[PDB]
Amino acid sequence: STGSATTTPIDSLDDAYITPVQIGTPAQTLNLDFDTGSSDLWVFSSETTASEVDGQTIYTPSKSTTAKLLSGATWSISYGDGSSSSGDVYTDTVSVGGLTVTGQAVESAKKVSSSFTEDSTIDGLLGLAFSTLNTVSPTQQKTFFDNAKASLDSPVFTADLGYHAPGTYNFGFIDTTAYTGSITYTAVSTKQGFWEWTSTGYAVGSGTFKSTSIDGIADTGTTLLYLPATVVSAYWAQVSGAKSSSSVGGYVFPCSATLPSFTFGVGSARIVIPGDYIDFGPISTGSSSCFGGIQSSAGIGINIFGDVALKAAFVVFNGATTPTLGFASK
Repeated sequence: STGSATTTPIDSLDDAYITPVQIGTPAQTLNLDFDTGSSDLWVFSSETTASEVDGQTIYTPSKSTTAKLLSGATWSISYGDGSSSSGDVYTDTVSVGGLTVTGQAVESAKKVSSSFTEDSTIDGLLGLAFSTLNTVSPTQQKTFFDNAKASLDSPVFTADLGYHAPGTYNFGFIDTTAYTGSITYTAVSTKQGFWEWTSTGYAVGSGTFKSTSIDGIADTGTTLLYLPATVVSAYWAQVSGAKSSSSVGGYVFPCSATLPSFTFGVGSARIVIPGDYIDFGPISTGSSSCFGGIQSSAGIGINIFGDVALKAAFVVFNGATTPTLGFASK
């Protein structure tokens, strides 16, 4: 089997992307944030504290003839941005772009933190990291991909995120029309439960390439590119008027400035992030100070190849017995 679904930015900055997911019978369609950095499929629901729901579409398991309580199961997750959610669990039929999993754990939120309430466009998350990170207790649950894997034509999914435009998540096949050149594959460590890999270096604009190992995660659920402070400083030093602002919480730059591209290494291959992808607009409405899309990972504890980086590539998440990651230009 295969599946193919369009993923759409939630706003004009590509702050996140939402993908429609059918849950239950008859289908209830929710727009979920596909997150290769976590492993829980959780949704706003009829069980979510009323004061914490503000515009989201909810899953109502009582209206689904295929929903079954996963008795005794609870879940609770916290994300890198300090947001969180928790609740109980049902199993139900979940379909993404024509690909159906029966008996998928659908984690129903009883509580969500303010960041989720305040984002009316995201109805929940669909985790695509390794199932070892799943938070369901007492019985850890499998991701949608893990459940689908054996049925897929090939045990892979791909992320083709758009810049200020829709893109595509495919399951079970590689669309050879969706990228240019070849796909370069690189080793993955699953030891922390992430799609963790090692970039071979970087360049800033037309500058020479610096060969250096950068360990990080491919994370569709993180907006920006977070890299070591040395790398980030080298980038912003090439932008007139750029500075790191402790009050704002990262590098900012005047919008009158031209942003150089940023290149990262995948083996001997190179992915070029255009300068425009690194502009996240005014820090506040009307401000002349713009927020940068490359920021320091210092104090996160891991480097994160978030959407800024991934949307410059066609990315293969290869879930073969030994997982690997593939990157192509597009």
